[PDB]
Amino acid sequence: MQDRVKRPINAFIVWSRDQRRKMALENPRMRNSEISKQLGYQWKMLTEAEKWPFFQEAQKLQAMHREKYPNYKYRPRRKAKMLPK
DNA sequence: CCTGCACAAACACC
DNA sequence: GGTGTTTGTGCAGG
Repeated sequence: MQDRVKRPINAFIVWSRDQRRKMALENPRMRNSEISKQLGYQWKMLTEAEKWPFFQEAQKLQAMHREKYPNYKYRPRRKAKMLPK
């Protein structure tokens, strides 16, 4: 059995996992797809100083993830792309 | 140096 | 279970 490692989540999911639950408790009738749209709208309204703390914590998650797999590399699946010249 | 694609998680509805 | 939705981060190509 092989255990695959998942990439660290950025400052938006960290913020959205906590903010998503609150929006579901206060808006139990709102669907996640509509909440996602409202969260993106509210997140773009946050100031750099307000987002800084969320940037610092996500970076800690990235370092803690790095401490678990310091030699990890992000390797995305690119689409068969061959451009003629 | 600049631009574009891939990939992460959570919940309601059928 | 699969679908539909969001932003941030990293790597590849020209």
